[PDB]
Amino acid sequence: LWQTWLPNHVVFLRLREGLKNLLTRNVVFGLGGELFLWDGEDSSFLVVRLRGALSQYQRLLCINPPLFEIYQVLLSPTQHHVALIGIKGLMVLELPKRWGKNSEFEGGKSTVNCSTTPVAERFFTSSTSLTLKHAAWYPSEILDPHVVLLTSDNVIRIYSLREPQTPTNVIILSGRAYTASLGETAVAFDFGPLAAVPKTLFGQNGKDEVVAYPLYILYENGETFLTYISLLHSPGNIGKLLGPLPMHPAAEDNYGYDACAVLCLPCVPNILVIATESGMLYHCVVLEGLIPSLYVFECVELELALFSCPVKLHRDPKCPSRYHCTHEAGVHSVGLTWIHKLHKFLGSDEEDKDSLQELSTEQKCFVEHILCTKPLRQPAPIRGFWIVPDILGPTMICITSTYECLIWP
Amino acid sequence: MAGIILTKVGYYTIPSMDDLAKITNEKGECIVSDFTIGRKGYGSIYFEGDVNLTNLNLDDIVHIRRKEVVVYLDDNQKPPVGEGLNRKAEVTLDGVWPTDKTSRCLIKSPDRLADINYEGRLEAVSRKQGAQFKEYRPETGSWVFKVSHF
Amino acid sequence: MIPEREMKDFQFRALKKVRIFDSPEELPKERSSLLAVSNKYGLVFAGGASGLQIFPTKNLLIQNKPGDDPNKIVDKVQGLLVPMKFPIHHLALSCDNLTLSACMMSSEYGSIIAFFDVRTFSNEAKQQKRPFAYHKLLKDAGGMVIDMKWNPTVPSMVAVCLADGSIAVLQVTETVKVCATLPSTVAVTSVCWSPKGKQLAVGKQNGTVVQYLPTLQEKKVIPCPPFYESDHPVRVLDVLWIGTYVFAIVYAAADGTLETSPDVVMALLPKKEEKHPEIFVNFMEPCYGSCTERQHHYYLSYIEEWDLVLAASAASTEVSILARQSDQINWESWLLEDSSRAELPVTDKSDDSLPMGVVVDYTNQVEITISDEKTLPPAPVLMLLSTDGVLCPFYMINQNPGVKSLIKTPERLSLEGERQP
Repeated sequence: LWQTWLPNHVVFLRLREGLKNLLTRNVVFGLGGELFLWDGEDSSFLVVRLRGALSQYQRLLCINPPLFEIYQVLLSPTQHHVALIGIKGLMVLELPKRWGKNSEFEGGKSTVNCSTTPVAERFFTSSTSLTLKHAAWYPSEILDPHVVLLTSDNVIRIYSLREPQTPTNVIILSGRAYTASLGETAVAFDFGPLAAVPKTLFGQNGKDEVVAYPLYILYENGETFLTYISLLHSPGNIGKLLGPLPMHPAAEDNYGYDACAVLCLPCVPNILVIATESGMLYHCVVLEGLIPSLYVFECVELELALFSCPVKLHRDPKCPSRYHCTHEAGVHSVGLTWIHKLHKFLGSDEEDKDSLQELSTEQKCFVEHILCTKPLRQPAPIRGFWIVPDILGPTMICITSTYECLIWP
Repeated sequence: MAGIILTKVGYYTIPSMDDLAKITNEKGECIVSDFTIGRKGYGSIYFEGDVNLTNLNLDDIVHIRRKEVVVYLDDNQKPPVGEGLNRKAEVTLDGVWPTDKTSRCLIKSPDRLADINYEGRLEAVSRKQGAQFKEYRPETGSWVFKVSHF
Repeated sequence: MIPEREMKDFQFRALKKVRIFDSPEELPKERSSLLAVSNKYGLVFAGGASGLQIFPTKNLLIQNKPGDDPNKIVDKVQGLLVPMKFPIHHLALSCDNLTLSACMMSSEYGSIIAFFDVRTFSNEAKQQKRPFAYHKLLKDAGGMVIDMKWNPTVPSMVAVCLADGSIAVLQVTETVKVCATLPSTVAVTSVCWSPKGKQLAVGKQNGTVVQYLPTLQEKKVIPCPPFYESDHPVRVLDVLWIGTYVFAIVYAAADGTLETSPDVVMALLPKKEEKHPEIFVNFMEPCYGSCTERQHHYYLSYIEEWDLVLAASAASTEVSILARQSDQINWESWLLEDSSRAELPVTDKSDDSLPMGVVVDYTNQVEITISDEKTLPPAPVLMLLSTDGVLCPFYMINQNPGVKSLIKTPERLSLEGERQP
């Protein structure tokens, strides 16, 4: 079983020896029965076959490598492309084809060249100080791959791989100056699940229902915005941005500032997880309004479940009610056992808020510190996190700052 | 006027533009100590010590907005540190209040601002930009902070 | 002092004056540039408050016959009117001659640049000639285009400078991409591409000329000439980049005053392998200013084969020439004979008409009929659009020794590749 021998595979020795020679890091992703590990020093992927030896791996080389550091790697919805995400750029790698009885890339050659294409290359060279804050794929598994980029200019741009230098859609959310509104800028976003929406939502007609995905956008000051995206029917310049979503109930501390991460759990009504650098996790029910609102069902303080570090949120492939949190102290698992009690009809009127409040007094989420990376001297964040989905029990892979491969359970 | 240009509505100087004219000497040089330039209702910039305002286009150099201020629009047309208006200064921005995430109203109550320690938030917002927080006045939302230069 | 020279081997020879637009009620005051010319295809583009007008160039050119009053204005000539909802202050053409930019100010909406595909003008099946792309400068008053220039070698590339001091480099293909911008605090007053089109030179309010790569990364500063004092501070009004180390630069009073008159200054620059200072020569007011009511503006252009510069000015009824000397380094004013000059006419109400646009045609194929008996080969034609709405064409006869004919035969415009709205 790979859960036993994977921590001893030579790829981790290779990566570890590469150390001796900001975005949160995730240098690993899984596909099929294979694990992909980004080797920054060689600008290539190390591919280990988990299903079907400690020295065997394939190296997937970038024909044209990125010169900026890769912080995160992200497999596309159709699983034919990988986004190579850095602070100073984004590059998309096309995976090669497989063949042979073992379904190895290009028949099991030790080394395979992969085509790459830079994205939005103009914006990162023209404006030297322009940085990438967050990136993800448009969730569709049917359309051409589209990447979604949030840059430090507080603008979101969508690019087709067919025209990687020209946005298909722009979302203006609205440093030379001294400013007090330093937190009125987006730090992250996340797509919600597929939804059918009236075509009238995008200005067209027919009373017909079209595919769209809700896009939730998080400001540093904790404010949240919402817009629905349809690559076919959305306008080139999207202006129907809803928010800031009112956050209920009123909190004495106004839910603070310094929000750093957002996650939309795949449920209806949508539920947002908002994380802060201080370790606060807010679980927010999105209540339908035309502006929806948020009901903070509960809050979790990770500082108590063990703190001024960036927090990264991960969905669970099996259960919409569970997610995971990675930080300098390790990994927390959070189970929202109350998700299944919320019905699809919920609304934003007063009686619904009172029912949610009453329900929150008899329901609590389950939080567990499953992996501890705390040192003996300076704590270091993990470099990789992946949940291998097996129906017989999810296996979690966590790559430490020194490229140790921790496996849980 | 002997050199200085300031015409944008709402802007002013202490001493006034008229006073600066009379301060100009025989050879046409306007040197003043503790000079202030402000925009009524939005903020002001206090320059302690002597500064040479001779032939400065304050309309093009100084920009005061709500919760924001700019001095010299681009770095190329900026003098070195210590010369011109690119020097130590005390900035005051008015109408600086946080927004209630529930009601979406501005929080102006001193007790409410002490509850959420908005003062400590402004101290952090100052350091992150290379400034030193000095004080905050709730009644007018006046955020005062010192900058080493612009 | 200012070098000058009676030139008997150059004359401007007037063709009939042709009315394009109706005379305005008031004198147009603002900086404007309203003539463009396709020398590839033989079209002229004229704009005003009142629409855009396109002509085959040869239709605008009519020679005086003996007997005719050389001062009589032809009333109209056949061309195409493209209605425009707002007045135009700037027109320009890309170096492939397929994109016309038209700049408009709307009191309601502020400024917009319309971009026309030049084939659409030839497309008989389009009753309405629409632009295929707009670019909206969020700005209202400060959004007036005050200088705008297409790249001489990159057809998709254009440089645009606005009243507020901001600047942008645009890429216009089937749509409009902003490639580079610099904010208003940079204080740009004017703009001009290098000859090969590899850099952009921008004039500035502070009196300097900064060179830039098209990405707007700064490359070289030309300082404000030493002869200007601190208590007479100036700004680049216009700039022409002639050779790598050679420029014409026009200075005007920093403060906007119209009363002081601009100085045309020739500047020779040192090289990396020299530690010489910059040589400036003040030729001052070569286009003599009769008018202090209009926004200053020198229309400058270089004719390499003749090694000279044509100059016109919004405050002057006269076109002037600055030639390079046999010397090959220095410049001199050409002083031409009384009946061989290029001057805008007096309006019928007895006021002076002044320039709004200036271009040169090189597609003219007709020979100059001199006497009954004498005929000279075709020459380039200088064309001025006046504040009175009259077009003023003049053959430029350069009889200096060794000058090769500059005439270039025009081509037919094929609708292939026309961009659509």
